[PDB]
Amino acid sequence: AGGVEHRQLLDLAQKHFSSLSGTYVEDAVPAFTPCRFTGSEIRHRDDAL
Amino acid sequence: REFGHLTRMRHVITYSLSPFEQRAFPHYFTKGIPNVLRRTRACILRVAPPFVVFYLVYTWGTQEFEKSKRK
Repeated sequence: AGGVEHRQLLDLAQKHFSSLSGTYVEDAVPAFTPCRFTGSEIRHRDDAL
Repeated sequence: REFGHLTRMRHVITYSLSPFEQRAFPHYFTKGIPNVLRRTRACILRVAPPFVVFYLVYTWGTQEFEKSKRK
């Protein structure tokens, strides 16, 4: 962001960021396993604070 | 004597779960039976022998009131 031109940013990306391999090693895909909510409580007792 | 004025305590942590997150009966007759067999084995020899003495006095007492009569 700021004073940049998109055409120049794209050319620098092709020159410096094209040695990254684009298909996953042994092409195993990620998938987000969801995370559950639990109603509960934790109490840290310290009277010198 | 109200809640934030009772004692002084440091470094202890409490973890608790909501009542709607829990089962009502996790274990009822698979821990309820062997735990009362532990609590019964701990009390019996302090509580029972005085009442075995009331039994042997009741049985002897109501046996010298019958034979006082009719020979």
